[PDB]
Amino acid sequence: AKLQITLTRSVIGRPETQRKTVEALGLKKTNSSVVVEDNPAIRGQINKVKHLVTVE
Amino acid sequence: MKVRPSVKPICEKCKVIKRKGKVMVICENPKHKQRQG
Amino acid sequence: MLLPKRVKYRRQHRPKTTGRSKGGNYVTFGEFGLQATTTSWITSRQIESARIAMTRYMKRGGKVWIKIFPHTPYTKKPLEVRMGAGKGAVEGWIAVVKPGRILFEVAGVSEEVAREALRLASHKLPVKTKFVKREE
Amino acid sequence: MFAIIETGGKQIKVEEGQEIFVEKLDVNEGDTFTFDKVLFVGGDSVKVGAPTVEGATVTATVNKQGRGKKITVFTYKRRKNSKRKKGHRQPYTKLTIDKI
Amino acid sequence: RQTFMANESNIERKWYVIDAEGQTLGRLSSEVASILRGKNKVTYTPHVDTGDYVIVINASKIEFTGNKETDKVYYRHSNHPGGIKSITAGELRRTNPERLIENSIKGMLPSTRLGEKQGKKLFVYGGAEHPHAAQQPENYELR
Amino acid sequence: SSTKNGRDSESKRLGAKRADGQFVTGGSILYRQRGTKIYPGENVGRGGDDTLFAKIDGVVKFERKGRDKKQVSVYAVA
Amino acid sequence: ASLKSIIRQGKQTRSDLKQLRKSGKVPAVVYGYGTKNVSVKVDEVEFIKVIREVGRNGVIELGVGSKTIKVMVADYQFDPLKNQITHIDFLAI
RNA sequence: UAACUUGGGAGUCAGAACAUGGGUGAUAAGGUCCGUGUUCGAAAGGGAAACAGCCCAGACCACCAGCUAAGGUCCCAAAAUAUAUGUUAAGUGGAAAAGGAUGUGGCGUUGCCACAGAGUGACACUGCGCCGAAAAUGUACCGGGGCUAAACAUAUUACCGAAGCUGUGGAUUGUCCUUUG
Repeated sequence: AKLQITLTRSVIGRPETQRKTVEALGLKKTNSSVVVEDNPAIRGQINKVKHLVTVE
Repeated sequence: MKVRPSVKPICEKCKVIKRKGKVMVICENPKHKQRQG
Repeated sequence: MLLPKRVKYRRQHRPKTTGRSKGGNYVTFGEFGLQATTTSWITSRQIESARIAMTRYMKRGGKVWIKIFPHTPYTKKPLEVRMGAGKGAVEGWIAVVKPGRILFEVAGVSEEVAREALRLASHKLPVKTKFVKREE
Repeated sequence: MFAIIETGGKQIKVEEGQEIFVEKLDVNEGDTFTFDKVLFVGGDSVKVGAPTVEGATVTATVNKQGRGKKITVFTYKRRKNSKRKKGHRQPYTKLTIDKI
Repeated sequence: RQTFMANESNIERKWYVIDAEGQTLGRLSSEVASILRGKNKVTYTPHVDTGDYVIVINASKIEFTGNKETDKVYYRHSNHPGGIKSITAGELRRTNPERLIENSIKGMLPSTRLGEKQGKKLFVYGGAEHPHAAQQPENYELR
Repeated sequence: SSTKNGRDSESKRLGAKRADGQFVTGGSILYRQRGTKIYPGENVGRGGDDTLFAKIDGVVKFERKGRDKKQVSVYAVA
Repeated sequence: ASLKSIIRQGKQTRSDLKQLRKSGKVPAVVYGYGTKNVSVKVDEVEFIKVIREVGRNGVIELGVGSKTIKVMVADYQFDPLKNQITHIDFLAI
């Protein structure tokens, strides 16, 4: 409820390992946003796909 | 007049100069004249 | 002609050739040394050619120390052959020189004549060199 | 005297007694409509600002609700047996600006 | 729909004159190509030529930067085996001054049927006078 | 210009078959090896092929047997 | 001549060490008696000058933590390709 | 948001380039054989002048609406002849090495305070350039015109730019029956 993650870059040309991390956050389409509460588990996920998403 | 890509002085009298963007070596002895190095 | 008297396997994989040197980065035996700033293979025939051209300038002055040795052998297939049908045959012995390893060492001479001796030895090798001394 | 109104995602410059075609509207044929968002009023009148000027609404009467001419959407890939043909008729609404 | 297009009826072309005394070749030819094309006004209408007539006086005294008077060579062939001619830039300014300027401008226009009618609105003269005094060309400052 | 090499044998899948802290049955195989890389701890036997199997149920744990050696044990649940 | 030194806190990233070796400074560590491995910084050209005076086996009046400590140079790393040092150790006496 | 089990019907067994870890070859090949990713295959659209495999991005249909990505903003050709501060004279950019040299900047070392008066010698360490540099129809390794900044570094502000995304209508399937919707 305090973190909002939006998808900037596309998943084409990315390893399949990084495609499962975006699907585990709820980002289907490009420029889509979600609201999640911060925690050690959710913070390490956006740290894996840092170059594909931005956090406000 | 020698035309070699490695122009160097041979004795103490010779001198190295630059003419029209090219390394020249003019010396008192006409033997030690080199160009284009 | 430097070559080991015996080896376990005549045919070996070629060295890595990429990276940086492990040891031999300082001058321990002599006084004036010769560093390397480029990576390449030093054939044993290129060593005897540089050693003769170096010790000749110093008729009987001092001693020279060869710091490398051609342990690794390389192979080459005969002329006019297609690919496959096995491996080649030993043709020489090489070493691996990386930026920082001392190649030759000279002692027993002066500083002004050590530069001329190590200069004629550097034109025989396929790498770029730098005149170095012992560290403080 | 003209005005710039935003009606169907686009912007149109209107004039008194003019036939314009816009996107489909929920109003019936013969009734009236009123555009609330006006972006610019000029021409003969005094110049006004933006994004939306105070009041200055436009009223217009509905004329007809029909469909445009039919098109044929055909695409294909060569050497690959995959073709598809579609059809389309886009609906529209005609209005007449009676008062600016 | 709601966009204005200019046809043959509502087009007004003006005559301008440019002075080439103390200007660079390439820096001057680019701005003249804009006047000939018609991109200076709000009624562009790409499929119709709306440009203006322009006149360039003092075709001589065209300045070069660097060693361009000698190291710039103009090549041309003649559809004959081995036939190829070459003229340096410094020599072209001495013999045919207008050709040096007229070809640098025509190389910036599009090569079409309409891009050929626009290049015919240029008149370059080496002297300081122009014969077209019947019209009223107004001077123009390059920006 | 023929050669004399080119022959090899089939790979024998060795190594660990159960992880650490996993629940096993009373006849499961814990390790295939050639020799004794891991010694049989308590509640773990040793086969005729130096295979390590478990005798009872419970969690499997790898331990250390002195210096530069190790063993594997099985403890009952609860 | 005395080693005028400053301190650096936290964990210095890899980029800042490269930026430290370019501005003319050298990292060092004092791990003597009671100093508790205090990480310290020092100038490059002022270190070569002082060791020429006293010698390789001489004491140094180093100022760390805004106080004087008598330390010597135990060992240092040297990059032979760029004829300059990269690290200094200080064993307090 | 998928996995496993049972049954019905299949196709495939000639793969390619690119990045990377390695054998073989000659630290040759758009070579050949393996490991790990991506795209093509079966993928339209924008960029690289043209160019299945490279960079950006996955087309349900319609619109004379808006915002961005990679790449770009003197003219061809949509958008800065934008701002501050330096470097480079070769048309370098917009083809090549060992080696040679008073080309020109930046930061240092150090002995005579003369060399022929305020300047003067010798090295270390780096930025950008010069020589080495010769092929066959026609300029011909900038896409063209042309350019000493419209070149290269560095630090900030605008804008252009795709079938990506948003805006406004419409056709289907599926799923919640918050609204026979």
